Amino acid sequence: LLSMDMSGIQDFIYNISGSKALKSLRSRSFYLELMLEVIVDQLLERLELARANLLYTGGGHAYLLVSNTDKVKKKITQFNNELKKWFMSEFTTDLSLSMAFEKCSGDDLMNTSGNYRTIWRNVSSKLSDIKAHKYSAEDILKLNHFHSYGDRECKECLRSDIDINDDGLCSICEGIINISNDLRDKSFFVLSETGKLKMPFNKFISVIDYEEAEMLVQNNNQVRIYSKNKPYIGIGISTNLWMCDYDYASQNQDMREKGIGSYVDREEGVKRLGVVRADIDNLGATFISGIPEKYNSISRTATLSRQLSLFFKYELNHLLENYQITAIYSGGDDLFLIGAWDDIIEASIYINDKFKEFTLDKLTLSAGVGMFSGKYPVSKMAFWDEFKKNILEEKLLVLQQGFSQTDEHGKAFIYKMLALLRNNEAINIARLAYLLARSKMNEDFTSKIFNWAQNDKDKNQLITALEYYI
Amino acid sequence: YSKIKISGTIEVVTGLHIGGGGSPVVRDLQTKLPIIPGSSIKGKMRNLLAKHFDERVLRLFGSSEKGNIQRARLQISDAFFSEKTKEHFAQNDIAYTETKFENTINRLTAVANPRQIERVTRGSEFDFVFIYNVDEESQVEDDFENIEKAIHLLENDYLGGGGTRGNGRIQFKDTNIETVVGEYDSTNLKIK
Amino acid sequence: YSKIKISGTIEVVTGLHIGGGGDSPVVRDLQTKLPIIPGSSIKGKMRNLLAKHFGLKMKQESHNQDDERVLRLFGSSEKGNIQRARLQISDAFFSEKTKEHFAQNDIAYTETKFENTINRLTAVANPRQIERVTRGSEFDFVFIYNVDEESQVEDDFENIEKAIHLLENDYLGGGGTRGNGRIQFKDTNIETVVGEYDSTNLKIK
Amino acid sequence: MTFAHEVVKSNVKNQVLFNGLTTSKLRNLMEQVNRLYTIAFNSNEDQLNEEFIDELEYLKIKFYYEAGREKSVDEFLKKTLMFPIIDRVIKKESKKFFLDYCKYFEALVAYAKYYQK
Amino acid sequence: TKVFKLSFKTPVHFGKKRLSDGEMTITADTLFSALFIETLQLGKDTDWLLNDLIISDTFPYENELYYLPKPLIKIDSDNHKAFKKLKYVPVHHYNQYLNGELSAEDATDLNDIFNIGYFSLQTKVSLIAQETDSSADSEPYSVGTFTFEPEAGLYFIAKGSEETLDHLNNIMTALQYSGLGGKRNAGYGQFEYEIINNQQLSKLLNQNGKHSILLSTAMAKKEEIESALKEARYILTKRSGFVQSTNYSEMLVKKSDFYSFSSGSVFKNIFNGDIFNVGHNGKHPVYRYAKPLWLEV
Ligand SMILES: Nc1ncnc2c1ncn2[C@@H]1O[C@H](COP(=O)(O)OP(=O)(O)OP(=O)(O)O)[C@@H](O)[C@H]1O
Ligand SMILES: Nc1ncnc2c1ncn2[C@@H]1O[C@H](COP(=O)(O)OP(=O)(O)OP(=O)(O)O)[C@@H](O)[C@H]1O
Repeated sequence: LLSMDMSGIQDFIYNISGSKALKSLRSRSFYLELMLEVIVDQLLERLELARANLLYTGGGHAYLLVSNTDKVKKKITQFNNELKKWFMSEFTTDLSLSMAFEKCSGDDLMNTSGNYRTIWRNVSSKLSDIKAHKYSAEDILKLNHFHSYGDRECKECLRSDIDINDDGLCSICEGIINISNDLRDKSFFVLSETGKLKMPFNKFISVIDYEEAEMLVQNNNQVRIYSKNKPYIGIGISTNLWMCDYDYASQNQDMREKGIGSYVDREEGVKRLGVVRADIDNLGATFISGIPEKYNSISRTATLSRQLSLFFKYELNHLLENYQITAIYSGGDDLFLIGAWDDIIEASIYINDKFKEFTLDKLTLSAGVGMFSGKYPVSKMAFWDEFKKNILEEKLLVLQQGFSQTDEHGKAFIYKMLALLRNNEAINIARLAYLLARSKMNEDFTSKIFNWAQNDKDKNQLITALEYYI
Repeated sequence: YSKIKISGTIEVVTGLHIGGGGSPVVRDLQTKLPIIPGSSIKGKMRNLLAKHFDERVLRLFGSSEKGNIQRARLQISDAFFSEKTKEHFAQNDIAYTETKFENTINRLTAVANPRQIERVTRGSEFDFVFIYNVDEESQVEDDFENIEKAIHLLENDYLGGGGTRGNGRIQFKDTNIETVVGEYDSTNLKIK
Repeated sequence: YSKIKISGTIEVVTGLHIGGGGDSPVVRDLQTKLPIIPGSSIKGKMRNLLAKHFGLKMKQESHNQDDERVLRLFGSSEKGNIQRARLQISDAFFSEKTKEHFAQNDIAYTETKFENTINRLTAVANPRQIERVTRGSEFDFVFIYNVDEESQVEDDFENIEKAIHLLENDYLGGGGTRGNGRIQFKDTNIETVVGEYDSTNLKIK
Repeated sequence: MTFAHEVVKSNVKNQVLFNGLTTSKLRNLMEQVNRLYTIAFNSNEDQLNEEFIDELEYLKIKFYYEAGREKSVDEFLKKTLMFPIIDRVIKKESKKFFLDYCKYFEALVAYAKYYQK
Repeated sequence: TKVFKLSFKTPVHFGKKRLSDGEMTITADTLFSALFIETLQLGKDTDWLLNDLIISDTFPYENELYYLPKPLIKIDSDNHKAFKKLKYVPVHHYNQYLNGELSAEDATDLNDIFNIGYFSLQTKVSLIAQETDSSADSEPYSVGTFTFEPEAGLYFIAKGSEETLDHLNNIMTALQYSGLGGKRNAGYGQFEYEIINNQQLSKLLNQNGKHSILLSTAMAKKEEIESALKEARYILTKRSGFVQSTNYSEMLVKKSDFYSFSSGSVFKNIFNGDIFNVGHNGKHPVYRYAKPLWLEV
C-alpha cells in the first residue's frame, strides 16, 4: 500500500499578489492538480500496471495498491530518487513529494479484525515521519554552494531562486498565465514533449480541442488527453479528469477572462470581495475509521472516497451557477470560492445545506468568510442553522422591509444604531429608544428592533444583520 | 558615536484625519484609541523640506535608490494619546472621536448627496519621539536647523486629508533634546 | 518659497445655522460645547460664488470644472493639468471676547426661534423649532496662501478680494434666502508667516 | 426605566387619558423643562449652578400652579411622582441626573402622545 | 548565561517575503545581523563578538509565562490534529510534553489561552511620483505589522564568557533605539529591554538527557554534516534577502541563498556551526549566523 504526499501546496499556491491574480489561482490549483495526475499516471506506467490501481487522489495525497514484489520496490525507490531530483531542480523548497509504503496481506483487506484501520494508520504514520528526513547529506551540501548568476523574484510568484524575464516575469508564471488564458475556452489538455508548461518527466502540457485531439489520436502520438469534466469523449487515452472550473466573469458579454475588478465593481453594496474556505471536520476518521467493525473493507473505503471526490468535483460546479463567484481550489477536503460579499455568504449557506443533503446530515462543514478590499494580494486574501433562520431570514428580512418602506434612513442612521449598540451601555439603550421614537417606521418594526436590542444574543444577531445590510 | 533623542507632545489645533481605513480613522484594533503613523509625519516633513529648496534632504531621510546610497539619519516613531488627555476626557465625559456630516452640490442639479467623515477630537495630545544618529560631527547644527525649518513649515500646514478643507492643523509643545547614547552635548539644540 | 497668512473675524449679522448635526442642532466642538463654522463650508461658498462670477457654462455645469483662475486658486487635481491648491481654509471658533461678553451680560449662545408651515387647501399649521447662533457673535478664522509662483500674487489677491466682497453679500449656513446666516468681515491682517516675500501692498476688504 | 410606560398603560381608563388630561394641557410644562434643558446642556460641570437651583425651584412653582388650575393635571402630577424626584434633584445638585429626569418626562410625553383618543 | 526581556509598545514588522507580510518572532540570523550592524555603527570591534558568542532565537512570552518552540519528537499515539495546531509549549509543561504527559484537552486549553498578539495591515501611499505636479496615480501599498498586549513581548537566550556578555549588554543598550524589524525608519520597531533570571528556565537549560532540542537556526560545517544527520528530525528553511551597503546598486546586490535547520529540530550527534560567508562580488564580507544552542532532553 503506497501513499504519496505533496509538501508545500498551501504556501506555493498563496504567493500571489498581482493584478491577474484570479487567472493564476485557477491556473495554479490546476497546475498542482495536473502535476499530481501526471506523476501518478507516469508511476503507473512504470509499474506496467492499470489505472484502476489508484484508490484515491485529491489535495496533495494519493493512495495506491500495488504489487508487493522486490521488483516493485526497487522501481518505486528509483522513481522516488529521480522525482526528488527533479523537484529539487525546479523549486527546491516550495514543492516536495514524499513516498511511503507498508506491507499488507489479503487477510488485512478483507476486514478481519479492523486491522485495515491499523495498516491505514501505519502507512499514514510512515508517510508523515519520512517527511522529517527529506534531504541526504550530499544534497544539502549541493544546495548551499551555488554562486550562480541569477535574477530576482518573480512578481506574480514569490521566489528568490527563480529568475525573471520580460516584464519581470519568469518562465513558469508566464506559462501559467498562458494556460490560464486558454483554460476558459478550451477543454482538453495534452501531455506532449514540446508543449508550454514544464512538467515532471521531461514533458509539457498544452491545450487542445476534441478535433485536433482526434487528429493526434490518428497521429498515433504518445499522448494523454486530460479533459475538463467531459464524458463520452472516447478520444485516445480518455481521461475525464475531475475538476470544478467555474467563473461567473465569463457569463458577461465578453468571453475573455477578466480581472478581480469584474467582481469588485458590483454596485449592490460596498465594492469589496468575499472569500470562503471549508473543510470537512469529520474526515480523518471517515477515511480511517470508516464504518466500524462491519464495513471497513477496501471496497467500501474506495466507494466512500470516490463519492466524496465526485461531490467536491462536480456538484459544486452546478451549484455555483447562480452566484457571481469563481471556483479556485476545489477537491480533496478544501473548498475555495471568491466573489461578491453577499453572493459568497448565500452560496456558502446553500452549499452547506446541499452537502448536508448529499451526506444525509452525516458530515458537517467548518467555514470562515471575511471581507477585504479589491486587488489585495489574493495570497493574503486567503491566509449555521441560527445564522440562516434567525439572522438572514428573520431579522435581515425585517430590516430590509423596514428600510425599503421608510426612506431617508441610510448608512448614517444605521451607523448611529451601531454606535449605540456596540457600546453596550444603558444610556445607549435609552438613546436608542428615543431614536426609534423619532424614526418613521411602522411601530412593529421599532418595537421589534428595540426588544432585539434589549437581548444580548438578539442584539448581536441584529447588529450582524444590519451590518450585512450595508 | 552618539544618539540624540527628541521627545515631546503634539496637539491638534483642529481635528486630524489620517484615515487609513478610508470613513474611519487609524486606530489600534484592540485598544481602539487613535494614533498617528510615523509615515505621515516623515512624508509631510520630507515633502515640505524638499519643496523649501538635493543633498540635505537626501541626508536626513535617505533615498538610497539613485546609484548612490545614504542611510537614514533621522528616525520617526509612531504616536499615541497622552495619559493627560485620557484622564481629562474621562473626567469630563468627552467622546474620543467626532463625526462631521458633509455634502456636495451638483451643478445644473443642485441636489446634495450627503457625506460622513470621522475626525479626531480637537485639543487631544499625542506623544512623539524622534531619534537622530549623529554620524558626522560637523553637520549636527545644520541638520537641526533644517529640522526646525521643517517643524516650522509643518506648524503652518496640515497633516492627513482634506487639509485645504479645514482640518489637520497641528502644533508642537513640550519638546526636549536629550542625548542617550554617547557623549555629545544636546543642550544647545532647539526645536520650537 | 513663502506662505502668506490671512487672519480676521467673522461677525454674524443675523442668525447663522450651520447645523451639521442633522431638534435640528448646530455643530459643536466636543471640547467646549460651542457652535463652530467649519472651514470647508466657507471654502465651498467661496468656490461657488467665485465660479459663478466667472464663466459657468452648461458643459461647465456638467463636470465641476471651472475658470482657470478659480481652479488655480482652489485646486482641482482631477484631470490632466492638475493644480495643487494654493489657498487653505481653516475652521472658525467662537472667540474669547464674545465669551466674555455673553458671560458678563448673561446672553444665550443659541436661540430657538420657532417656525411654522401653512400648506394650502388645508391651511393646517405644522410647527418646528431650529437653533441658530445669536446675533453679533464673532468667530476667528485664519487663511494660509501658498506662492508656488512669483508674478501671479497680485492677481490671486485681487480674486480673493472679489470673492470676499461677493460673499459678504450672500449667506453661509442654511435658510439664507429666508433670512438666516448673513456675515460681514472685519479686522483683517495680512502677513508673510514663512518666507521672504513682502506683503505690505496687499489688502483684502 | 419604563415604569412611566407602565403607569401610562395603567392610566388608560374606560376612553380617557388621566381622566381628562390632554397633551396640550402640558404645553407650559414641557416648555419649561426644555428651556431648562437648554440652559443646563450649555453647562460644563455636573455641579449645578445655583441660579439653576433657583430655576428648579421656579419649575416646582410651575408644577404646583398647574396642579392648582386643573384636577387632571393634579392627578397626573401626583401619581407619577414628579414631585419627590424634583425634590431629590434639588437635594442632589447633579446635572446628569437632571438630564435623566428630562428624558423621563419626555418619555412620559411621547408615550402619552402615542396613547390618545 | 542570561536572558534578555523585550517589550515593544509599538507595532513591529518582521517580514518573510514582502512588506505586507507579518511575523511574530525573528530568527538568529537577523538578530546577529542587527547586533553586528549596531556594533559597526558604534565603531567598536567585531572580533570579540564574532567567534565567542552564542545567540538563541527570539521566543514570545505573556504576563508571567514563557514559551519555547514545539519539539519535533515522534509522539506515538491517534489524534495528530490538536498537536499539529500547537506551535509553542509553555515552560511549565515542557518536560511533561517531552514525556508524553500532555493530554488532548490540555492541548486545546493551551491553544485557547495562547493569545499574545494580533495582526494588522496598514495601507500607505507614495506621492513622490508625478502626482505632486501632473496627473499621476498615487501608489498604495501595505505593510504587515504585529502588536502585543501590554504584558507581552519576546525574550532571548544568550551564553558565553562574562566579558562577551558585558559587551552584548552594552550593544543592546545602544540597540534598543534602533529597530529590530523591517521599516525601522518608517516608525516601527522600538523596544525596551530588561535582564531577568528565571529559576525554571535555568533548570531547563542545564538539564541532562540523550536527545537535543535546537533553539537556533544553524547549519553544520562541511566535514561534520555527514555525522550530524545520523538520526535527525528537522525541517529546512530557505533564508534569502538583500544586503545593506555592499555595492553601488541595492537592486543589483542580493545575498546568496542559504539553507539552515529550523528552531525545533532534534538531533542525536551534536555539531558546532559557523558564521558562513554568503558574499560574492562585494567589497566587504557579509555574514549569516549558524551556530546552535542546545537544550539536552
Ligand atoms: N492544487 C491545489 N491548489 C490549492 N490548494 C490545494 C491544492 N491541492 C491541495 N490543496 C489544499 O491545500 C491544503 C494544504 O496543503 P499543505 O501544503 O498543507 O499539504 P498537505 O497535502 O496537506 O500535506 P502536508 O501538510 O502533510 O505536507 C491541502 O490539504 C489541500 O486541501
Ligand atoms: N475524497 C477523499 N477521499 C479520501 N480521503 C480524503 C478525501 N478528501 C480528503 N481526504 C483525506 O482526509 C484527511 C483529512 O485531514 P485534514 O487535516 O485535511 O482535515 P481534518 O483532519 O478533518 O481537519 P479538521 O478536523 O480540523 O476539520 C486528509 O489528509 C486527506 O488526505
